[PDB]
Amino acid sequence: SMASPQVTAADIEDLHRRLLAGMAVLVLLQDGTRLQCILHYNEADSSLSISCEDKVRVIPLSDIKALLHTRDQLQRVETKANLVDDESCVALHLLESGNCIPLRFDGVKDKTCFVDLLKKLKAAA
Repeated sequence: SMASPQVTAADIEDLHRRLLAGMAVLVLLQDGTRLQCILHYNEADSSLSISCEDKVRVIPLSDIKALLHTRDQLQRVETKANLVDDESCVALHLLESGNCIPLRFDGVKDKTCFVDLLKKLKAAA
């Protein structure tokens, strides 16, 4: 087909449900390593957690300054990993440290929904 799908509210809500239940992602390390992780949203204190190899990192929503999702945005990240070629990555640009955590989702649709959902949680905060 000439045409591409676009994400709906249902798509975004489905990702929301999975984020609350915890979902599988990878983190892409600066040296090129890939960590298998669980990504979770905690709506009580409005924070994301990323849990990999028995270690949990908590990022308050208010520490997430920006989301890097476009090819050009992600090309600015200093790393040996390939963040852009699968167009499945969002990096959390953090306010305090100014550094970035790149998350790779299962594919383009989840990657796309995540960006919208995060905006929604941030804008409603």
